[PDB]
Amino acid sequence: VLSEGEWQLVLHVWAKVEADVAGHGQDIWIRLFKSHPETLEKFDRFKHLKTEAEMKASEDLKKHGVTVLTALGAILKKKGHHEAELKPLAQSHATKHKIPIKYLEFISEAIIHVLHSRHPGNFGADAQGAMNKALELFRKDIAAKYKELGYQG
Amino acid sequence: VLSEGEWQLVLHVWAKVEADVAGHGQDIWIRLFKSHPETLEKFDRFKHLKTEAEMKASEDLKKHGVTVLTALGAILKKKGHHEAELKPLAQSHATKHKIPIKYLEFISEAIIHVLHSRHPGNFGADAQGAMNKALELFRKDIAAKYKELGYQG
Amino acid sequence: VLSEGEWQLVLHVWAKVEADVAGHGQDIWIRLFKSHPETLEKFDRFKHLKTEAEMKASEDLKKHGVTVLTALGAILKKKGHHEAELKPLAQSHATKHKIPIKYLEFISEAIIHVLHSRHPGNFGADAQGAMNKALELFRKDIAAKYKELGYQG
Amino acid sequence: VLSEGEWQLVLHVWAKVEADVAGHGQDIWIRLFKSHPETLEKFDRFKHLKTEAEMKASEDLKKHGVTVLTALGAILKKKGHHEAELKPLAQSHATKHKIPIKYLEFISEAIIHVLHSRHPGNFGADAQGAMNKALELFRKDIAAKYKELGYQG
Amino acid sequence: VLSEGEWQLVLHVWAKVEADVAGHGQDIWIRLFKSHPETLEKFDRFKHLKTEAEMKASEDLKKHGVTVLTALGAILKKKGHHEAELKPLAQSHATKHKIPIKYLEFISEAIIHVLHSRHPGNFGADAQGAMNKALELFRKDIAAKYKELGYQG
Amino acid sequence: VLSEGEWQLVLHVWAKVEADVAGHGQDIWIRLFKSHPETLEKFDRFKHLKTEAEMKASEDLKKHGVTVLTALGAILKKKGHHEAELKPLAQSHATKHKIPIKYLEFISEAIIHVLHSRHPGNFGADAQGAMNKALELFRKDIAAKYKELGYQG
Ligand code: HEM
Ligand code: HEM
Ligand code: HEM
Ligand code: HEM
Ligand code: HEM
Ligand code: HEM
Repeated sequence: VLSEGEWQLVLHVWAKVEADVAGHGQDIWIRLFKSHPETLEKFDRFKHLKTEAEMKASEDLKKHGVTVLTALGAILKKKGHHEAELKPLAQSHATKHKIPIKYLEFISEAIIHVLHSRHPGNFGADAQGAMNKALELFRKDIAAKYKELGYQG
Repeated sequence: VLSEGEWQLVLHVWAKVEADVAGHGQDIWIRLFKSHPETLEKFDRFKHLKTEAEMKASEDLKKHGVTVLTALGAILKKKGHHEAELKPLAQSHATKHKIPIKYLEFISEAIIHVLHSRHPGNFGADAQGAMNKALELFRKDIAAKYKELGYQG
Repeated sequence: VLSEGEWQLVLHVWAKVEADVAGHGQDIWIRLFKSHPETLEKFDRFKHLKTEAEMKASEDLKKHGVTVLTALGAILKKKGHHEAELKPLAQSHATKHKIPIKYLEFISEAIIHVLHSRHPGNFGADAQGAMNKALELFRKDIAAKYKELGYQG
Repeated sequence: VLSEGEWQLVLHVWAKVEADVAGHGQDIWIRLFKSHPETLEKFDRFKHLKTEAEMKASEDLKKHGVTVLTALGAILKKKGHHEAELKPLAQSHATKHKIPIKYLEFISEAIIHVLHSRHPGNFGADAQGAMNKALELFRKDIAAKYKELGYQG
Repeated sequence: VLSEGEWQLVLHVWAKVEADVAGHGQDIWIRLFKSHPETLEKFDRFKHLKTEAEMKASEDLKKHGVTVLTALGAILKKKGHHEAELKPLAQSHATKHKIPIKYLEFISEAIIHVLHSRHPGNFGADAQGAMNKALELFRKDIAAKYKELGYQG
Repeated sequence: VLSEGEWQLVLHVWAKVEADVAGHGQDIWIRLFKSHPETLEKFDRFKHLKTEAEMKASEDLKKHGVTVLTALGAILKKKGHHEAELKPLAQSHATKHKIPIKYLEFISEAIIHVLHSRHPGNFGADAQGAMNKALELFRKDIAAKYKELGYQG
């Protein structure tokens, strides 16, 4: 459980992200696919992208990034009371996309790296500590649902 | 032990399956053999089938699917009081067919995937949770019999 | 410890076996050597047999099967009070033949398969459960003697 | 927790190091890169250096050594009350440089070897014991931050 | 600890062995070297022997067998009170010959096999049980000394 | 902790060693390097020695053996109260020579073998037991210092 103080550090940096959700989505994507190329194989819609240039130019990948960050933002804004938001996401990612927990760890790593680069003034050690805690909370509850749905993860 | 509420979610989606048992049987089969080809080797009657086309055309495989789902349906409708129904099934599958528990897990996975595809309105996160729980109950009791009969599983 | 009820299920099917001990001995043998060929290597008297045809024709192998089943029958009829019968068998099999417990498991598996094939009316799930329990009792006590005699098994 | 006596042994030898921070920085560097060449790969600014001669001649590597030892000195002088000093160092080394704990162990080993060579009169068994304890304290608290920041280390 | 009854079974069969110590020594030797050829490598005095024929003909190997069995007999006759007899044997075998416990297990196995072959009337299941227990007692106390002397065994 | 009786057995045989420290040093050396050639690699001053003949002829290796045994003798004569003597030895062997505990075990083995060969009348089972205990005490306390100094060993 996160403290109100920790939630504030998270929502304060997220308000900066919201100033340009599409741009933030792109940076996270490229970071993820360059650091862990195997994840790209899960996207039959984007697996043909070869270079960073191609990724940056994909209008579809950009739109998907916005969809992703918007869903995550709705979750964070619930400050732990995200049961309703997690159910449909756990179902699709476990049953249709088949995304293991290890990959959620990788994208969490990408989110932190991008926030650290673009928002150093609002992403100091304590702020990163809180964001990490929030994402670990997310993964802990998703992995829980995964088990209930019958997917090891 | 499942709650009455959980059983209801299971029987509600199963009533949809019963509207076309043969068609549901076929989809589960193809899904199983494509996802885990090694299972096909256990069926000396169907191991010669090479493609999805051939499987879809096999009148015998279709009939067997109905026999399978009918037996499973009788079990689910007992809501946990399935001792009598499990004995003969555990004996044949342990002693004659020699089907390991790992393969029952694979077919459970196939059942969930097919229900999720054909009945999204009646197979939400909670419904899938209940169905998974019912199938895990099935496997837990079968594995138990397996041990009693002298088969590791 | 087996219940009187369990012993009855065992002795009831064994009375059928006794109607043709020699034939039952042969079926068990062929089943064992085909399923686990390595066991044949322990019999310097039968290791030259190449096919199922040759095995079925061996008058010596047939006679040995009768000797084996007769010894086992005497044990089962003691309903757990088989200490005297086990000593000489554990000594020869541990010290002279050098038969590991793993091989006693294999022949137990062969006995069950043959009874299941030839006597389905008297070898239902409960009956098989009892027979398995009786054979596991046998192996448990033999393995115990093995240790006392200085053979790991 | 270190005793006041142990801290004194540490600060007494460190006062000698401060008489020539740049020279001490160089010796530690060369010792580290020769003993564990893989660490050099983390420095994109120095990874091109091939020999000890080149390292000794690099004006940039010399300047960096001073920056490093100065930061470490500030930490040691806090005698355990180094929370504020550790936060920014853990953030950069975990998130940007990605330096595993194993590498902090290697540089700790290099520091001890150099002090042992240049200051034997002030680096006896007890003194080395205290310095080791101080560096293990450093690593223990850094590894702790690493976890909070989301880096395994 | 062995019972007086168990000791009697051991000494009763040993009195038969004493009727021909040299012959018993030879049988044990050949059995050991044929079953576990690696043990022969420890005897620089006998490692040149190639066949069973050569072993049976070696006058020196025969004499050594008598020396061995005589020492073992003196131990068994002490019925557990063999501390004085074990010290010099543990010292030479641990420090000079370097004989691991695994090899004492192998020769124990050879002793049992030979007694079983030559004295079936006095080496039934109970008798073998007692002899095994006596030899395990021997090995347990020797391994203990080994540790005290500084040899792992 | 060793008893006064055990210390006496150790010091009694050591008084014999002192009658020819140089000769004893040489025998231990050759035994060590022949049994465990890898240890020679630690001595940059002696690693060029190829044969036993060369070792026996090295005046420097002979002198070093005396230095070694003299230091060990001073330790043993302290009968457990060797804290002051161990500190400088642990520092050099951990930090400069980098000698793992495994190698101290090897030289302990060499010491015992040589005493057993040259002094059988004063190195019986009990005497060897005491000497082993004294050397294990030595290694236990050295390994302890190693940890304090920051060397795993
Ligand atoms: C921060 C974590 C994540 C969030 C909040 C998230 C969110 C979403 C959302 C809202 C959708 C659209 C609706 C749906 O299908 O449920 C989606 C689709 C998808 N997600 Fe995720 N996702 C996350 C991580 C991942 C990761 C790490 C992978 C793969 C390595 C993944 C693979 C997919 C795929 C394959 C789709 C379908 C895309 C398409 O074909 O249109 N997701 N995700
Ligand atoms: C949902 C789980 C399952 C149910 C309810 C089920 C049910 C049945 C039923 C009722 C029969 C006919 C009667 C009998 O032989 O007992 C049967 C036959 C058989 N089952 Fe299953 N089964 C299940 C899973 C499997 C799996 C996963 C395998 C193999 C990977 C398997 C292999 C067989 C075989 C080989 C036969 C014989 C088919 C033939 O040759 O005619 N079963 N099963
Ligand atoms: C149900 C378990 C078994 C029973 C009741 C049994 C019984 C017997 C009996 C009564 C004999 C003759 C007397 C004797 O030597 O003790 C015998 C001989 C023998 N048994 Fe078994 N046995 C069993 C399992 C096995 C197994 C699994 C193996 C090998 C894989 C084995 C290998 C032998 C051998 C090699 C002989 C000697 C045959 C010859 O050369 O004449 N037995 N057994
Ligand atoms: C005694 C432990 C260490 C201390 C006190 C220390 C201190 C520092 C300081 C103060 C900086 C500059 C500011 C910053 O980036 O945070 C720095 C930069 C850096 N450190 Fe460390 N560091 C330590 C160990 C290491 C080790 C062992 C590695 C790698 C094996 C490492 C890799 C780096 C890198 C790559 C930089 C950036 C250099 C550049 O490109 O300019 N550090 N470190
Ligand atoms: C029942 C167990 C054993 C007993 C009672 C025993 C007894 C003896 C005795 C009394 C001696 C002569 C005096 C001495 O050196 O201590 C001896 C010598 C020896 N033993 Fe054993 N021993 C046993 C097992 C073994 C085993 C299993 C090995 C090797 C695999 C072994 C290897 C040797 C060697 C190499 C010698 C020296 C022979 C020579 O070169 O003359 N012993 N043993
Ligand atoms: C009974 C255990 C040992 C004792 C009492 C001992 C004692 C000594 C002493 C007193 C010195 C000289 C002063 C010093 O450098 O501390 C020394 C030097 C040294 N020792 Fe040991 N030592 C022991 C075991 C070993 C072992 C097993 C190794 C290596 C396998 C080793 C490697 C060295 C080396 C390399 C030197 C330096 C020699 C030179 O280059 O002059 N020592 N030792």
